[PDB]
Amino acid sequence: GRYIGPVCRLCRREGVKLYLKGERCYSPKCAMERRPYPPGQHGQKRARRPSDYAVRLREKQKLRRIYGISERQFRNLFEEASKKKGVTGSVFLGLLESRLDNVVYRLGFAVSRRQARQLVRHGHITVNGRRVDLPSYRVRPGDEIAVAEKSRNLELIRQNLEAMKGRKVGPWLSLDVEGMKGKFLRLPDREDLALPVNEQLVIEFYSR
Amino acid sequence: MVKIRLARFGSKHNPHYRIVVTDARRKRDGKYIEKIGYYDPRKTTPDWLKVDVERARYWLSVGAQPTDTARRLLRQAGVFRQE
Amino acid sequence: RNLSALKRHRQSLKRRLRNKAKKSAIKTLSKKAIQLAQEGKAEEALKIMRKAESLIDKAAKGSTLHKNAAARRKSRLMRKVRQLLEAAGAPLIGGGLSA
Amino acid sequence: MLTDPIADMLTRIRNATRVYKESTDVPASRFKEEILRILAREGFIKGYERVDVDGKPYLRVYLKYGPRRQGPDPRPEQVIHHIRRISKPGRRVYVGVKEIPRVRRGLGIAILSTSKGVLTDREARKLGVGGELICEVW
Amino acid sequence: PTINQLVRKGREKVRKKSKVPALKGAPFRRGVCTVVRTVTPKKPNSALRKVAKVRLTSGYEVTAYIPGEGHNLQEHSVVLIRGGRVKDLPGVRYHIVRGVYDAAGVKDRKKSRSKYGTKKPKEA
Amino acid sequence: PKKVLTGVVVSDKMQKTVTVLVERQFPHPLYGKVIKRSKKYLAHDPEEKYKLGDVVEIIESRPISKRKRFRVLRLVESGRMDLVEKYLIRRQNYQSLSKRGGKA
RNA sequence: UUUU
RNA sequence: UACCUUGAGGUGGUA
RNA sequence: GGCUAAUCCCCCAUGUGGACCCGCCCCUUGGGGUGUGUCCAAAGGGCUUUGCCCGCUUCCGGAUGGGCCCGCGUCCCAUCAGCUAGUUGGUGGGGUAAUGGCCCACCAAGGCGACGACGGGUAGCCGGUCUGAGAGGAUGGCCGGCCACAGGGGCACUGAGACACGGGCCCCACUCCUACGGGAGGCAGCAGUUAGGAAUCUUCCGCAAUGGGCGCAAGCCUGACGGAGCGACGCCGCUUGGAGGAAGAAGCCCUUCGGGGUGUAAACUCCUGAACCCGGGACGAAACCCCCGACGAGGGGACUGACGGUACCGGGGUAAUAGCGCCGGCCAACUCCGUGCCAGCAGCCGCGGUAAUACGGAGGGCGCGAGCGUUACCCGGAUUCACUGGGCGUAAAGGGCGUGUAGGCGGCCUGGGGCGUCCCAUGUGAAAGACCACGGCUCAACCGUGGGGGAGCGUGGGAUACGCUCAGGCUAGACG
Ligand SMILES: [Mg+2]
Ligand SMILES: [Mg+2]
Ligand SMILES: [Mg+2]
Ligand SMILES: [Mg+2]
Ligand SMILES: [Mg+2]
Ligand SMILES: [Mg+2]
Ligand SMILES: [Mg+2]
Ligand SMILES: [Mg+2]
Ligand SMILES: [Mg+2]
Ligand SMILES: [Mg+2]
Ligand SMILES: [Mg+2]
Ligand SMILES: [Mg+2]
Ligand SMILES: [Mg+2]
Ligand SMILES: [Mg+2]
Ligand SMILES: [Mg+2]
Ligand SMILES: [Mg+2]
Ligand SMILES: [Mg+2]
Ligand SMILES: [Mg+2]
Ligand SMILES: [Mg+2]
Ligand SMILES: [Mg+2]
Ligand SMILES: [Mg+2]
Ligand SMILES: [Mg+2]
Ligand SMILES: [Mg+2]
Ligand SMILES: [Mg+2]
Ligand SMILES: [Mg+2]
Ligand SMILES: [Mg+2]
Ligand SMILES: [Mg+2]
Ligand SMILES: [Mg+2]
Ligand SMILES: [Mg+2]
Ligand SMILES: [Mg+2]
Ligand SMILES: [Mg+2]
Ligand SMILES: [Mg+2]
Ligand SMILES: [Mg+2]
Ligand SMILES: [Mg+2]
Ligand SMILES: [Mg+2]
Ligand SMILES: [Mg+2]
Ligand SMILES: [Mg+2]
Ligand SMILES: [Mg+2]
Ligand SMILES: [Mg+2]
Ligand SMILES: [Mg+2]
Ligand SMILES: [Mg+2]
Ligand SMILES: [Mg+2]
Ligand SMILES: [Mg+2]
Ligand SMILES: [Mg+2]
Ligand SMILES: [Mg+2]
Ligand SMILES: [Mg+2]
Ligand SMILES: [Mg+2]
Ligand SMILES: [Mg+2]
Ligand SMILES: [Mg+2]
Ligand SMILES: [Mg+2]
Ligand SMILES: [Mg+2]
Ligand SMILES: [Mg+2]
Ligand SMILES: [Mg+2]
Ligand SMILES: [Mg+2]
Ligand SMILES: [Mg+2]
Ligand SMILES: [Mg+2]
Ligand SMILES: [Mg+2]
Ligand SMILES: [Mg+2]
Ligand SMILES: [Mg+2]
Ligand SMILES: [Mg+2]
Ligand SMILES: [Mg+2]
Ligand SMILES: [Mg+2]
Ligand SMILES: [Mg+2]
Ligand SMILES: [Mg+2]
Ligand SMILES: [Zn+2]
Repeated sequence: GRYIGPVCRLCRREGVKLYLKGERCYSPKCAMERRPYPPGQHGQKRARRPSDYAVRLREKQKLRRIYGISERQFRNLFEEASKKKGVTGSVFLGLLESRLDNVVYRLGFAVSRRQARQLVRHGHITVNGRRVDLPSYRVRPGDEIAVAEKSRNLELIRQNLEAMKGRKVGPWLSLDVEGMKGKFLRLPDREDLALPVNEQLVIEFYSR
Repeated sequence: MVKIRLARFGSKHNPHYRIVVTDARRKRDGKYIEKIGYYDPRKTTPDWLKVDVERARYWLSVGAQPTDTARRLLRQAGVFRQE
Repeated sequence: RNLSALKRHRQSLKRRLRNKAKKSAIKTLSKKAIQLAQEGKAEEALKIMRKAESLIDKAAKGSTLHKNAAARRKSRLMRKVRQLLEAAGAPLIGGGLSA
Repeated sequence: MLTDPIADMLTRIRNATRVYKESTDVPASRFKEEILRILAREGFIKGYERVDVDGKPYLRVYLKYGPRRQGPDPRPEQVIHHIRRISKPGRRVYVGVKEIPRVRRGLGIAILSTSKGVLTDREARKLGVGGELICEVW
Repeated sequence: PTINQLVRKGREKVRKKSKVPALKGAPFRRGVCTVVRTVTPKKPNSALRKVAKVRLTSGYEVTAYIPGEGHNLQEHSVVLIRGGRVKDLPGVRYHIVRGVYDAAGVKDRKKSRSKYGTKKPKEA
Repeated sequence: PKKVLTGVVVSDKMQKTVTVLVERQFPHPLYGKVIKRSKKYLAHDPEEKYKLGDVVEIIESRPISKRKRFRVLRLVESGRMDLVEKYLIRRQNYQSLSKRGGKA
């Protein structure tokens, strides 16, 4: 499985707002919103200077805990990124940004990534026409991420693609709200992403 | 007696043969003498059969009896046509 | 049990006995020819070489001798005869040697 | 008897510079001369000339240094910070053009002896040859 | 050494000595307890350690530790060894896996259970 | 191509057969130093044409016997026991470096 | 006197 | 097995 | 003992041709030609019956497979240093397809070794696999190549081929049958049993596909193979839900008794809907064959799937497994209680003798997640056998000193050779694997296609600075 469980708690341990719920994580309640100290009976006591190790560990977690990927898949992706040409850190981020569940998130078809994931495993999504239920499916550039007609009439899809009206979307993407379909234009350039993660430190957690 | 037959290279349920010249007594998937083509029985791609009439014609011209299936495939690729 | 291949065996035995016999004559005559030659009896020493020759090639017909095996025998034989007749011999019937 | 004359010269030079000598003599040999020819061109030495010490042929090697420095120990930086003999009698070292090394990302040189003559790694690479990797210098 | 000398003798490769003649370089070897008994620690420890003399199937007779708050082994208890020295009992170089054979697991063990071989209590 | 080797004849003691000591040179696979190894070949000398000290070429050939698969192709340079000597002395050194000790 |  | 005495012990003392 | 057929065996003939002796020619190891002499061939069958098919004989060549030989490379111990009689070579002979002490007779007295013979230990080798920055270390299971073996040992027969796993003979051990004389056996084939062990599966389906043997063909045979089964053993993919939800339930835990924690976690509302059900339902399979055409090219037609009612498609539809390790430092995660050098922990350092973040438990936390730990083993870190890449005054390490053999190393100038070395071209470097790219299965694992690199070695040509060799010269080393 993929975690399942107290999530606005990961937010707290990482000491930063991770959006693993879309809505509410914006309301005056993401907990990170008033109660920023890590979970557990100790979160409020003064913290001790973290070991360089602790930093990268926490840093890697932050980044992975964002896409909801398992250490297993996360690790494999990073290894693939390393072996590949181009600045690994960059490549890594892009590769993560290429997961279908994620695209479904960037396009707004879903509120959060977890929700997005379920919309994929439940066949509500389509790629270039044929449906794909693989959260980890990698999207190439030019592919059409969409909603399957048989699903376009679902209350969730409605609220979601509606709230998306007028709302702008990532420059490496494109969205046609009425057609409930979008396009993966380009691998997001590192600068396009604004993740609260210093990936250089992640590359280092995996060098040790 | 050298031959021109198929060699199994796909994977379970994903068969992919290699039209190949070889000594009749060798394992079917063993050390062949020369590969002279390939063939995908399920035509998973527009390119499920390639031969090399030139080479096929060489081996044929020097013994090499082809399996019935290989013969079939070879024919389909214009190996014997003369018109 | 019973794997009808015992047949192949049965046959091998018959074949063995057939080869055996053929070779035996070849030897006997060869020796015989070699013997008369080493005695100067040219006319018939050759007479028999000729038979030995025939019997050899003949054996090589099927699979008794076969090969260059036949040839060796023929060779070594003519070899020893012509040479032994180097005792005044003088090939008569030349029933095999080309002088 | 000198065991490895090239190594001798390499060392005589090394030593003499550590005490900032003006020049320094080394028993002469075509081959040593040939290397000097490079040390000079590459600009590691103010050059060299042939002298005749006590009746025998030597080679004055005029050394070069940087300028006087600030603070304590005003001794100049060395032009020749490093000069190592590589191939040696009893462990000769050869390389193909593909194996000629690159001394200090190019900031230095390697002097190898080839059938096209004594060349730097640049020159060797150019003429497309390889040979006995004589020494390293930077 | 000179290169010529290396050419003549070369370097000697490092041989690795086993710390677990559980023979066959097997991961575990089974045997039978010859004896069961307490033992006194060394250096600066003090206690009554539980050990065992085991007649091994690898044709060996060795002493093995019995980890846990309490066991149930006797002069004829079949046991499975795993190898792991007890820093305090010179001579003990193997542990007895609990939960295997006549060696019951550790009763009322709530935490590191997979070790000490004790099934997850039906807690609720 | 039938192999061709060069060496010194270090033994005449055989009928129609000479022992040719062939020296070989090459870089050590790990230490680089160019090392020199060698090997004795029993070559075929039909007309006992070659003698001790004869540098000769040896040619890969059809087995003449066991332990004998080369014929002497030709004579490179004649006479020169300087080599036969090195060899002979090296063999003599073995003399007694056993339970006692050879001779220096 | 053992151990800190 | 308990108290003396140790920080806790050994020995030793008091039943 | 008797009868009998043939593509069974034999004799004569024909001699394209071929084999052998002798001579000669060209070649050069036994290659090719030629002359005389000698010797040597065959099988018939089927018919859409005067022709065509299958087949037979001799010869030359092709193709594929293979034998033999050679250079180089291939683990540990020198507490193994001397070894050798078919032993090394020779002449002749035997033997084979063929070279050869392969074997024999005869003669010679040789052959091998510190560059490690001989002996002992261990071990199938490789493509590759794992690790490593690399050099290197370790390894050789699956797959592919080669080798060897088939109860242990020896042997030959038959054959193009075996010294023959499911052929033969003999000796040995064991098992079985035995009218005690004598017989039968050989799963290191698939599956299965039992024994050993920490431990390794189904006495399964099918011959449909690929491949093989025999057959003109139909077709037969195929535990090879193609599939299914069992085991988280591995890898990859997927789920146990998604959004909302209190300044915050209860319980449990801590408490400076104010409160803090588990916690948006649960409850609960709304949404989707793994399982499960209904319907449909596959590629893998078009050849062989038959018909037309000349049994050719070419066109036409028919038969055929174990997997499988499986994959996949459509419809319906349920909130629907979580565990394991760890929290003194190394090393990410801390408090209460219990215990009292006990019971216990422990990879190393160490922790427990009444305040223990180290013992057991609990709350809480970190890590990973159908796994998580443990044990064993390999490489790493370990420049800790140091080639890259170490050392030896006192840390471990200079031999008690000399003389000197082998060996390693070698001053200046010139010339020859061109062995080392360097360069160009070319051959080789199988496939798989690895790397790159693209492509097929919804993804991936897995697989397909294409691309690129590559040391080593062979061949041809070239260079000559350095090393080497030969020749000449010198005087600075050395010696007198
Ligand atoms: Mg990269
Ligand atoms: Mg039969
Ligand atoms: Mg070097
Ligand atoms: Mg203690
Ligand atoms: Mg523990
Ligand atoms: Mg103590
Ligand atoms: Mg006490
Ligand atoms: Mg009868
Ligand atoms: Mg004729
Ligand atoms: Mg004629
Ligand atoms: Mg006739
Ligand atoms: Mg016949
Ligand atoms: Mg051939
Ligand atoms: Mg040995
Ligand atoms: Mg073995
Ligand atoms: Mg290393
Ligand atoms: Mg294999
Ligand atoms: Mg046997
Ligand atoms: Mg036997
Ligand atoms: Mg046959
Ligand atoms: Mg035979
Ligand atoms: Mg057999
Ligand atoms: Mg046999
Ligand atoms: Mg055999
Ligand atoms: Mg069997
Ligand atoms: Mg079996
Ligand atoms: Mg058992
Ligand atoms: Mg079949
Ligand atoms: Mg078939
Ligand atoms: Mg059957
Ligand atoms: Mg199978
Ligand atoms: Mg509460
Ligand atoms: Mg509360
Ligand atoms: Mg929820
Ligand atoms: Mg089809
Ligand atoms: Mg059929
Ligand atoms: Mg047709
Ligand atoms: Mg910590
Ligand atoms: Mg403690
Ligand atoms: Mg306490
Ligand atoms: Mg601990
Ligand atoms: Mg604890
Ligand atoms: Mg998984
Ligand atoms: Mg290690
Ligand atoms: Mg190392
Ligand atoms: Mg060590
Ligand atoms: Mg070193
Ligand atoms: Mg050191
Ligand atoms: Mg001392
Ligand atoms: Mg010392
Ligand atoms: Mg001294
Ligand atoms: Mg000393
Ligand atoms: Mg000397
Ligand atoms: Mg010199
Ligand atoms: Mg010259
Ligand atoms: Mg010269
Ligand atoms: Mg050369
Ligand atoms: Mg090459
Ligand atoms: Mg390859
Ligand atoms: Mg794809
Ligand atoms: Mg490929
Ligand atoms: Mg060349
Ligand atoms: Mg020249
Ligand atoms: Mg001179
Ligand atoms: Zn949040």
